[PDB]
Amino acid sequence: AKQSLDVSSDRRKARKAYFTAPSSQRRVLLSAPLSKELRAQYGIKALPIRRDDEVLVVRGSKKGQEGKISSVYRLKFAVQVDKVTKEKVNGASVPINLHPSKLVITKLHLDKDRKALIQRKGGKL
Amino acid sequence: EKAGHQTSAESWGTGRAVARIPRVGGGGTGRSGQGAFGNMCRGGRMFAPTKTWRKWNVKVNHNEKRYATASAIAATAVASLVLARGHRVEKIPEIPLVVSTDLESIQKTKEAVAALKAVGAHSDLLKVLKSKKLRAGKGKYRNRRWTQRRGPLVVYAEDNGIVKALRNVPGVETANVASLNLLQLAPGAHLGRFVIWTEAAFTKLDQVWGSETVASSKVGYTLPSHIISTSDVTRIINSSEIQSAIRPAGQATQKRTH
Amino acid sequence: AISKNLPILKNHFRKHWQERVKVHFDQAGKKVSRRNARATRAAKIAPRPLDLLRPVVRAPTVKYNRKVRAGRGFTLAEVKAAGLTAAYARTIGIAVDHRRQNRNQEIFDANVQRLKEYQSKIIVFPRNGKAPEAEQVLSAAATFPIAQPATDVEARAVQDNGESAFRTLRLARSEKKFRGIREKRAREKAEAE
RNA sequence: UUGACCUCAAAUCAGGUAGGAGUACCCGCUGAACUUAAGCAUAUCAAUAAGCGGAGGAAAAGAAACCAACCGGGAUUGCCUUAGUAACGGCGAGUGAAGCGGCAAAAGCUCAAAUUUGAAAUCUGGUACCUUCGGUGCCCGAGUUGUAAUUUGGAGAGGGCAACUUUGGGGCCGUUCCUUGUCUAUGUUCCUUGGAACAGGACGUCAUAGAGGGUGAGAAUCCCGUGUGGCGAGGAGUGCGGUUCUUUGUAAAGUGCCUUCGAAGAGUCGAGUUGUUUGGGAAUGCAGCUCUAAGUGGGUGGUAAAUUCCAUCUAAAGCUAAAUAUUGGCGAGAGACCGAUAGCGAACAAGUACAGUGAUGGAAAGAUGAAAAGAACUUUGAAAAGAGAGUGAAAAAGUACGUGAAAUUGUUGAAAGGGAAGGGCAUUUGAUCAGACAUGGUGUUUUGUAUU
RNA sequence: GGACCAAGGAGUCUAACGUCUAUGCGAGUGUUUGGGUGUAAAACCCAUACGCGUAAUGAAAGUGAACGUAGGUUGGGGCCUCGCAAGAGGUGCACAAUCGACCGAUCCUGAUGUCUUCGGAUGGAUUUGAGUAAGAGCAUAGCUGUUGGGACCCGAAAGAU
RNA sequence: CGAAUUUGGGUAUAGGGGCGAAAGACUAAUCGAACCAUCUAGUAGCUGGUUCCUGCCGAAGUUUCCCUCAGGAUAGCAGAA
RNA sequence: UGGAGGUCAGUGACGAAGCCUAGACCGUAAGGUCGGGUCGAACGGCCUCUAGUGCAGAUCUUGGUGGUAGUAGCAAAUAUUCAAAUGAGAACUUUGAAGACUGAAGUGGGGAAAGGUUCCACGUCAACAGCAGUUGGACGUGGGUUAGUCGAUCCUAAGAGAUGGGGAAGCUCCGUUUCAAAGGCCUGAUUUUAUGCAGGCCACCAUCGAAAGGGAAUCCGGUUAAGAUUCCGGAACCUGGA
RNA sequence: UAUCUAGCGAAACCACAGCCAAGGGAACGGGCUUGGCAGAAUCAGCGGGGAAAGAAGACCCUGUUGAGCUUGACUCUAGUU
RNA sequence: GUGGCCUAUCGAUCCUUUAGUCCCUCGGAAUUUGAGGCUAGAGGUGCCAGAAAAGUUACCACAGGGAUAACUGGCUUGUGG
Repeated sequence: AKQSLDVSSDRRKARKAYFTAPSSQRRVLLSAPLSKELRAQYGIKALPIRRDDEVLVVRGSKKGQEGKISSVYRLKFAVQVDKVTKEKVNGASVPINLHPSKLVITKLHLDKDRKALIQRKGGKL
Repeated sequence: EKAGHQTSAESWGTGRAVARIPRVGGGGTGRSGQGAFGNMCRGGRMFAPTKTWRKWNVKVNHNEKRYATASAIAATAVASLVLARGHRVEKIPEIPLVVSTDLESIQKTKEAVAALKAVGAHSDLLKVLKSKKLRAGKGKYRNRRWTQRRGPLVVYAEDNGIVKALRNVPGVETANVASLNLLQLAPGAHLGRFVIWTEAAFTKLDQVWGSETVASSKVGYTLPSHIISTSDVTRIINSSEIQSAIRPAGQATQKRTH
Repeated sequence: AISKNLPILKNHFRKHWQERVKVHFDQAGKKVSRRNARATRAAKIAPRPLDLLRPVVRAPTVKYNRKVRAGRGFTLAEVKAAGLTAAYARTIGIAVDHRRQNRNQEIFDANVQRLKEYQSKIIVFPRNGKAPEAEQVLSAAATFPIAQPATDVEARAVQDNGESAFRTLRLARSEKKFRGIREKRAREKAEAE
């Protein structure tokens, strides 16, 4: 249970904050968990997902589907992964969204900021 | 207070083949010419609008409150009342259930759960855990989304991690002997809460509520006296002192004559 | 209207009373706010007793004549007899009341004793010291309580001499009632030879 | 032939300030009537609504020209109570405080009236310098028709004794509130259903975290968070411990003895009268007019008028936090509230669209699906569209979209019908349909051979 | 009044009370204005006060409730003493009828004494009181009833700013 | 139907007010006192409506007073305890 | 019936709630329970608490819908007809031909107020044009308004209205030259010195108010899908500047 | 015009409805009682009935409901003296 | 014998006024005046259980009433025939 008075357990307020979060907060909201191998390697349970992360689906109709992220649609609260698509009847391939909470991060796109955030959260590369 | 009255509606009167309810004036809206101000009207003020100076809290005499609290505590020691209240104490050796002050000094939630399992309240824990359900109405979107049963009430005398150790365990409540709320001692106005006393709490009960040789420490208070000496009215009725003066009885049912 | 056997009730609700309705929903929140303010002021004045020392005074009227209670501040005469100036008493936490006089020796002694007790029971830190704090207490009133003076012993000897204490009351009332007329008669008899 | 003063002007002179907004609460002015009185005029509503002026985070009030009559309390303000009382009232309807008592909060004070006269010791501004919410040179000006120090009624004022605390000032590390930032636990393991597992079952783990939310269904353990602690991107800095340059070395404060005193607010108290108002009643406050003071004076002491005596304050000048209020603003937490004809008028491009010349008036309107995967393609049609096909868990979800109720219709089916129809009792006819025949008892020519 | 159907739609809440009932305590009773504490509107704990009650009566100054087993009489449930089924005696609470006694008010008569005009003993009276005469109340809750409030819901012609 | 004519635009007069060769006429389809918002959910002894079932009991239109006569109080009749 | 406290470790995506059903059972009834269809995420029994708790009416409110009813009707302003084209489709569009009408206080050509893009070009049935529509002042997309000379701007009219002053508690009212110290064009000054100065005349007595009053000045020809006294060509005029 | 056709297409009204005679009845029935009678679906007219529709009678009365106007009504008031 | 031979011949609150004790109060002790109380009368409400009260509306309004008039109809038939 909550103890502090600045935390609100009101469903209406929490839902409004989620649905009207700006993109900076949606980045944290769209965090994805690392695989078991990456969790062992880094020491990080989960990270905010990025554009070039290699990701594996662990839940849904595309379980066990690998693929590098193609976009982080923060407006739609989703991520778009290459080769995870739907072939329309006209033949066009459209992206299929899915939540990063249903994914596992299998390869990190590392830059200076990602590595610094890993050390911040307690990782060691 | 201004709901349903943010209008300048006036009655059209008689002679216009419509009811005499006040109607919105103007035109070109669709709201114009429409009934207003009345409880029967759409958008009108409700009948007898609810006011905040309704009586919300209810006064109860201190002595009646303490009477109810004492009755609830005494019901916690009645084995059948706890079963009727539905507290899964069928695997407890005896009640009132008194445990050592090591429980008062307990620190972790896992070891509090272990204490509950070793003592016999884990079935009550499982009942609370498995009774969790979505509420059955508009209470879900009023921050009352789920409902579950009430578990054991662990009553202590001193707080040495007991409260925080049992804080996350579902259904368990923790209370000090000094307070001993009736809202926890008889939830739903139903007597027989399953209570786990620490030894210090059990010992301090006699100081808090008094005895035949000790005052209550609640100034001017003493425990209520029963209106009857014993509840064993069957035993009294069937005692020899009464049966001896009793005249002989009938057949417990009358044979149909004529 | 008027109806069966009932008391005549005067319910003064013919004005717009519903605008002036103050239902005290903030009782609990205001008690919490008051306790928070007391704690915050204690932290602000951390060594100080959170209130001033008040004197013992008598309640004015004949209905509360018996009771002795806490007044506003000590008389200038009282603080002088205790041995302080008014300004220094105010600065070290003694409430001073200029307009209250002491026509009463008993109350004078009681309040001088209160002042001496307070002086003995407080410590004034120096302006350039190590500030040896002493576990601040929070209520000068709680540590210097007002006690009702004991007027008599529990048992005594009967001293009867035969006036019944009712004839005395009747006679005293009679003299009060008739003194002016008696003075009239005396003055008239002196005037007319 | 010149230089001042007083008063009054001018300047696109130097520098400032005021207005307007909002107005929930606050301080005043002004001010009704509906209504009640079962009519109605006083009264009531109501010292209210509307109108007007003026502030702040609170405002106002505030350290007694008080309350009292006591063994006296002791600024103000609020709460409980006094008390529906004392009183007012066509004494009708109705109205109606205050002292005491308990508590919350507590805080005190300063001007005028005094000659510094051995020294206008005071202050704005201009121009320079600097450590610039300011401080120092100088200059002009204001000011003696009075600016500083000194005293404020509780008191206080040309001096002297016998032991007698302090100072005070711009910084720095830090007590202290936040824009706040960041880090910190535990399954997505197997089987079933499902489009999706977030559902059921087994096994677990963390728990000072089983609040809440998101995720393709009810998720502590998938995510954000939550609980507990840790580390930081800044700002405000006598409710202060130590540094910081050091005391402007004649710096401001009390009694055991008073040489004298002791200035204290005028068209103001007060009186009359008029109007209004109050519970205030031979008149409670306020205001207009007339008269108009005094110094042991003046006010009050709730019934109008000499007094042997009282009691109690000290007006006609002023400042002051806290407890108190807060249908506004900003931030936050909640609810036995409402759930799209409800709840604000407005859950939506809502004070919007539209109505009025205008003041003003003022709606209706939420829901496909987890995901548009929003129907490629073929056929008929001029086309809308239809029929196939297709996506989908579902198209009995096709944008005119969650199930789509009733009124009201279409088709099919079944029934009756000679100026209504419907209904009750009773049967008949036609449709339709539920009620032991596996069984707490007997036993057997084997249906497909713990017994059938 | 009603063409039809759907949804909405009309004795509510509050302040102060009357009768009754339940409960707690009971000559007392009511913690919740506040204070302490708390698992941060809940618990739970704490009175000197205040309200009502325990005294009435009178306009008011004021005075203020046992001549007795808290009285006598009639009736009284129950209990006690009773013979083999009558019915007798005793004690009789509550309550009702009546005659009294006491307190206050009114009208009187007025004792020793004396601030010689005061105090008012004593004795009374077809008078009178919402009184005494071995307390019953306080608080909370519920139905019903009352009054003021929009006041069960809708409804004027008007009147004001 | 050459004028006390007809008419555009500008302008003045505003609600117990205006304006009226006068009809209580006209003053934005509103006039024997306009329109708008508010007081205001104005009051109504008067009209209308007043939402589930079963069980038991079960009336009154009479008395007295009332600016009382379409209303109320009071007594009666009724229920409940 | 909606919510609330307890409990049924209650029901449920293997289908909750809703809804339909001349199917069944139970209860005197209010109603409860179940069978079968529809569907898609929550809901119920029991002991208690609570109330914005039950509708047939109120010329009730708000929405929706009927019979009337394919009915009243679409009849004023003389009136249309033939062919061709376009088109899926023509009584209504276009083009010819005929017949007519307004008949110069017009059914013509311009403007004022008002409207605001309706002007003009390009594309077809959804709506609209009370029949239709291929047409349109509709829909969609675009283009279009050119001034020294025409207006405004300037002036004053009835009038409105600041200031100075005076009322009013005040919002504000009066007043418009009144009991007021009420401003602006030429050379000398026009550089060891500025707009400072015996340099002059003096005394409108704010301002707003007319696209019909007064008033400085432009005509012809041509040009566009749509502008022209405005563009172009030619030819003039007025005002202000050594 | 009505009328029939193509297109287009409302409204007022509506408890349920729609044949009479008498009776009784709230004293003038479409319904009730007793009789007469009584055959689908309908078109154009029509104005006897539906005490047809239109409007909570504007006449009249009542209400302790108004308003306009008047005056030797009651009580005041601006101005004026 | 407690007015008239009996059965009628009359009057609240509030206010005023008189009579009585010269009795109580004016609330910081009171010379005294004044005022307020206690008990009984009088001044009056005749709408007589007791408002303080002129019209008009053919310019009219509202709430209602068939509790109530102005038609028909209904009972009666004095009167008329």
